[PDB]
Amino acid sequence: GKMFFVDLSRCTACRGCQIACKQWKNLPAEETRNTGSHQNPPDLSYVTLKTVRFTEKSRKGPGIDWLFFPEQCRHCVEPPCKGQADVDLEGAVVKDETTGAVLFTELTAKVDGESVRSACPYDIPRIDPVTKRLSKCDMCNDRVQNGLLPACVKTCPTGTMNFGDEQEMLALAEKRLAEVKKTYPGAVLGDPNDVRVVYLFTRDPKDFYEHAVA
Amino acid sequence: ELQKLQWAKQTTSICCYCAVGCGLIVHTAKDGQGRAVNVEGDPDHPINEGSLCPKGASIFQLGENDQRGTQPLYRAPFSDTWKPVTWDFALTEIAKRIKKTRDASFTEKNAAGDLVNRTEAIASFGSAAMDNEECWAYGNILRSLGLVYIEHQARIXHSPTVPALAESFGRGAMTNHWNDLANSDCILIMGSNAAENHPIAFKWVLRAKDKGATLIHVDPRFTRTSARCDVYAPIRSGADIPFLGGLIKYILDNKLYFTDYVREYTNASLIVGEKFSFKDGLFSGYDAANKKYDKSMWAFELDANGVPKRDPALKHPRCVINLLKKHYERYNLDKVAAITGTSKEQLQQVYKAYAATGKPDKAGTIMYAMGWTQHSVGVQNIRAMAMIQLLLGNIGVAGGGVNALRGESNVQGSTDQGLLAHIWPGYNPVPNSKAATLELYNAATPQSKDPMSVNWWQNRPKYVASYLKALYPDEEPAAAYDYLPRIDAGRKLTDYFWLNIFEKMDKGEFKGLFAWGMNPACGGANANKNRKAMGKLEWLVNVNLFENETSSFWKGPGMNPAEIGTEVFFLPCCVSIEKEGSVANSGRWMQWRYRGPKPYAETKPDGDIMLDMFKKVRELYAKEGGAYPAPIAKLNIADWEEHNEFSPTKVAKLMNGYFLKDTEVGGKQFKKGQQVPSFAFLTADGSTCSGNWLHAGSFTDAGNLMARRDKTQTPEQARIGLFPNWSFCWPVNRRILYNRASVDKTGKPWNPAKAVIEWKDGKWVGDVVDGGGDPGTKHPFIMQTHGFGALYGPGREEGPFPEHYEPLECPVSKNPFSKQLHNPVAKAVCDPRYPFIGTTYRVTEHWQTGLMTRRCAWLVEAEPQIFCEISKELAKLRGIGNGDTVKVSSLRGALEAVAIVTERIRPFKIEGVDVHMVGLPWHYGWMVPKNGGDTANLLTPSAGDPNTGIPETKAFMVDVRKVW
Ligand SMILES: Nc1nc2c(c(=O)[nH]1)N[C@H]1C(S)=C(S)[C@@H](COP(=O)(O)OP(=O)(O)OC[C@H]3O[C@@H](n4cnc5c(=O)[nH]c(N)nc54)[C@H](O)[C@@H]3O)O[C@H]1N2
Ligand SMILES: Nc1nc2c(c(=O)[nH]1)N[C@H]1C(S)=C(S)[C@@H](COP(=O)(O)OP(=O)(O)OC[C@H]3O[C@@H](n4cnc5c(=O)[nH]c(N)nc54)[C@H](O)[C@@H]3O)O[C@H]1N2
Ligand code: SF4
Ligand code: SF4
Ligand code: SF4
Ligand code: SF4
Ligand SMILES: [S]
Ligand SMILES: [W+6]
Repeated sequence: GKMFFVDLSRCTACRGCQIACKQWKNLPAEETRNTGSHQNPPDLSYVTLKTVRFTEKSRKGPGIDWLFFPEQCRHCVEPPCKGQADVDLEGAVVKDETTGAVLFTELTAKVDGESVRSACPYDIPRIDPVTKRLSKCDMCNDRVQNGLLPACVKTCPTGTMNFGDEQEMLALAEKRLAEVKKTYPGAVLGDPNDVRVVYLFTRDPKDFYEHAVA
Repeated sequence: ELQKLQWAKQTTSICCYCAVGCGLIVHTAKDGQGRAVNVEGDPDHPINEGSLCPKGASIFQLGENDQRGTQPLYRAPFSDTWKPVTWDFALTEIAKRIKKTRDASFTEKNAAGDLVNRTEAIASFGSAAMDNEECWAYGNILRSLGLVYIEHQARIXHSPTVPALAESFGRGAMTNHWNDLANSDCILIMGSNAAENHPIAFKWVLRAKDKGATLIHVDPRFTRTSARCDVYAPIRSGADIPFLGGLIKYILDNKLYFTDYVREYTNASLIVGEKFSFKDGLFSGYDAANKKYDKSMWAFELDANGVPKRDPALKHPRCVINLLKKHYERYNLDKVAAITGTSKEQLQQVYKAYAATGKPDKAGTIMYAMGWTQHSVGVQNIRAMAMIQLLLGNIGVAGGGVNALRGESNVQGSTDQGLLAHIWPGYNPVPNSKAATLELYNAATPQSKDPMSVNWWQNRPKYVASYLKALYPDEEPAAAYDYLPRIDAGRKLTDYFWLNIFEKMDKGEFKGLFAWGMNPACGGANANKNRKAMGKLEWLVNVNLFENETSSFWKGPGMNPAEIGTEVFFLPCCVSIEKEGSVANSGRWMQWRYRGPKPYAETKPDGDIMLDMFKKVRELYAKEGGAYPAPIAKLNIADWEEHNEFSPTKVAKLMNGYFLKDTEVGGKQFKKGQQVPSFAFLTADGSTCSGNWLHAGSFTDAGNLMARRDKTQTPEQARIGLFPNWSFCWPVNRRILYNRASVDKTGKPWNPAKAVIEWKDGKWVGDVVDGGGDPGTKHPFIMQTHGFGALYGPGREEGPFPEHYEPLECPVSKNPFSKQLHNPVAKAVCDPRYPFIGTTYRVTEHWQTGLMTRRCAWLVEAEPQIFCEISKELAKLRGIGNGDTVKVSSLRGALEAVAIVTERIRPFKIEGVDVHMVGLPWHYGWMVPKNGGDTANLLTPSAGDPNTGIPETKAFMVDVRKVW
């Protein structure tokens, strides 16, 4: 299968990834307002599969620790969302056998959407209020099967986003973690044996987002 | 197959936003016959490798946008509404307004009786957004009509760089390029927010860090750049010269300079005359009455042959290097820490890390952009950076340079094409009223008697003659010289610039304004003044992608259309991906891009709008006569057109230049009609034309070198990322300027692992050598009169060495370095009702005034409204909570914004008092979106200074109050 390695020690919060996800899928923009933050949209929604979360942490002396978290579906190896949806109807949540993408279909309208969101350890699924369909990151699975990178990985200027075969990405994650620890000694990988989106955090993952790790 | 892209034609383009110059791939429906269906990164492009920031990544939404202009709109005097009109009506009536105003206002001779052949009743603003061929054609159209008031964006953010770096190195350009950042051992980012404002540059900055570089950000604020640097050092607004002066002192005291480089390649050894002195904050030759220096008091001592004397031992007390040591001895760590507010610990850390690059096999680079270099000593701020780089041997080397980052996609090119009041294309000056002949114009170029000094500007007569032959091929250059307008020799040059154009408009002194690809109703400082002043125009032509605050100023906030007599023409232009042409990025890479979709609706490329408009004026002169028709009737526009349309290819070929007759030059025979292979083969005798000598080499008999997409590199080229077969850079594909300074007197690189050039088997290999000649036979700075990198720079108005003069007038009363508080060659009220330092800056997601990005729903989604960033300390003082609505006010205006309360802003300690900064984005305007807010330029002053002609947008006084 495939895997993302997301090195958060390289992220400039440019939000190229956030825009590129919507350009590739021609997703609509939400109505947003500034409530005292650069972060927007404030949350994932039926029409927002990725948003960059911004967190400021105080430190001794000048500046802050500014934590950026481009949130997406983790494409779990054994996805609880599928185990929940399968109670109501098989085919609502499926897994691509070659890539490992976890994919929501139109049949998500025929299952308990709220129950599927609740089953997700990362709080990822989002419900359309009108049609009751569920959406989330689909790994750009059509691009991947056609030999292209996902839209957010291709757009990333910094090398934060990385994508490829699971063996090469786990090896990259191990090598990079050892290098990043020279600058950020508390660096850790997020749930690296359980998911296909492996984040490198520079400190306690929960400082980046309440649901950063399981 | 991907269904979305099946049946679509793929073409390449270059991003229409910042000067990084990222590559795009555009997919166009019906095999090129429909609309764009996708826009994303070009995976093969060597700068971005497919990456795009949110601005490039949303170009699909900019282009395929149902809010775009569709056809010309006409607003009659005193009308409440637009009326849709034909191109024929709009361009016919505009040509009549141009001719009526020109005929009534044209001046053959000025008050003194000198030939000037000009009209002062029309002004033009714009634009770095146009393609290079369009910018070149536009300036020549305006000058053929007799205009002198020709300005654009470059006045603000580019103009201080050109004389600072030209004084130091001989050219004004960014010295290196984006890919080259990955070769640096220490990157100092100071007066730049590059992670937000040049985002793909961080690909290369972070690759430097991967190879062991230290990344340093020096900024009054903690930004998205600061988050990814090793060192963040806060600095008080306007304390840059003290910071940089302290680094000069640190380098000299600790002997960290590159001794052999300094001795051989800088003017360290030159003997300054006995008339040079500095005392009490003033150089010698100060005229207190006129607030100006007699710069002759700063001259070098000349030998019997007229060449500046040199002491290669560097022992003479009047050696440049010894005067430099004496000048900077005052910039001790205690005084620099006190004024910068940077801790002595952090200053030592930054100075140690950066000065370590004085080692021959280490390179440091400085990245700066607009920062706060607009004030009256911004030129001296940049001079100090250039001096540090020369002391450390960082000019001409891989991972070195002064990377003066350009702002917009083509601000390099628009400046290169002379869209500023003081320059023709190729940096040949606009003649003044005393330059009565072409021979007198040419007489002004300084000569050198040093046989090792190339002094390349001695070739200027070839470039001016070849330019006049491009415009007027059937005339002798000496005769065509009389067709182009002249500025008054007796007037301050700043009278012709940006700020004074707004001031003259407010005095009712302009009949007509072209706002060509700009939004001055939002981008001009003191927007309340400027919006009122536009009502004093008889006519306004706005060429733009969308209706905007400039096109529609007459129905803006507080405006009664029934009282505003201005006639307005709105002409909708096409987006970048709807046309062909070139843009020159910050590294001087001149990149060709192609049409994907046809122009939307009835929109037109700029080249067609301006050429159609000019042809109609010419037709009116042919039928009616009028003021001095020759410059209009005789202009060569046949070379600009193919198949009844503006031809980017033909204009690019003319800008390169071609032989007008069989010609022997440089011991080679050329045939009539051949393209000029390089500016080395231009002539002063009328045998050659060239629209821009810097373009000679870009489009030769070999073809369009700007359109090369060839990643072929030798090992030495690939080691440093020159990509010499990808596009073309001026001059003659020299990717790293000043590269003769990167080798010793035998042609061996100082840093063989990162060689730029090397002498091997009787030739220079790697980059194109910046100046021909065997190793050890020429001085390395070929555009300098004397050949040397200038530590001592006696052409600068404020003095030959940078010196701290306080740019923050209101909160500062003391200068620790001298008795001279403010710039002695340079009106702030400092009303106590406005106690805070307002500043304006950018965010990653919006572009300039936001005219473009406020129309893109994905960018509004991320940054929907004007905000005000304040410290926890100021929030506590004023009772402001995060996300509260605040009123920000100044002597000039007031606006509402959402408060962002953050530890990323801290108070400045100035003379024992906390002084608070208030940050605003200038990306908002009343037209769009709903509840977005208006321009931060409602708050900014419009004073400027008599030397720069630039307004204060980085430190202006405000109040902030909670709104309930
Ligand atoms: N996203 C985005 N990118 C852009 C643009 C845009 O609108 N949006 N505009 C483009 C254009 S036209 C330009 S000219 C460039 C400009 O690019 P920049 O110069 O990077 O732009 P700013 O954000 O205005 O200013 C940079 C930094 O200068 C700091 N600064 C302010 N005062 C001082 C001072 O006294 N000393 C020092 N050392 N720093 C100071 C500010 O805090 C700020 O972080 O950006 C270009 N790129
Ligand atoms: N307070 C404050 N004021 C500032 C600054 C600041 O930092 N603070 N920055 C200053 C600087 S550095 C700059 S660069 C200026 C920018 O000021 P402006 O140039 O007036 O700003 P915009 O109009 O937003 O710039 C984008 C423009 O490009 C046009 N455009 C895009 N493509 C094309 C095309 O093909 N043809 C034509 N004809 N137009 C096209 C759009 O219609 C739009 O008008 O603002 C300056 N003003
Ligand atoms: S992988 Fe595709 S769907 Fe998922 S966040 Fe990235 S661009 Fe969006
Ligand atoms: S992150 Fe949640 S939604 Fe995504 S695969 Fe895992 S359980 Fe399913
Ligand atoms: S594109 Fe890359 S650097 Fe930019 S916000 Fe997304 S992950 Fe971070
Ligand atoms: S705005 Fe600049 S960094 Fe962003 S995609 Fe365009 S050229 Fe590249
Ligand atoms: S610019
Ligand atoms: W600019």
